[PDB]
Amino acid sequence: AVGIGALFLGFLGAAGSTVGAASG
Repeated sequence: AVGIGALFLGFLGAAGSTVGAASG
C-alpha cells in the first residue's frame, strides 16, 4: 500500500466505522 492503496487501507480503513470494513 503506497499511493491510492495507502488511502484504501488507510484513509478508507480509518473510516472503517462499519463492521463492513477492515476495522470490523
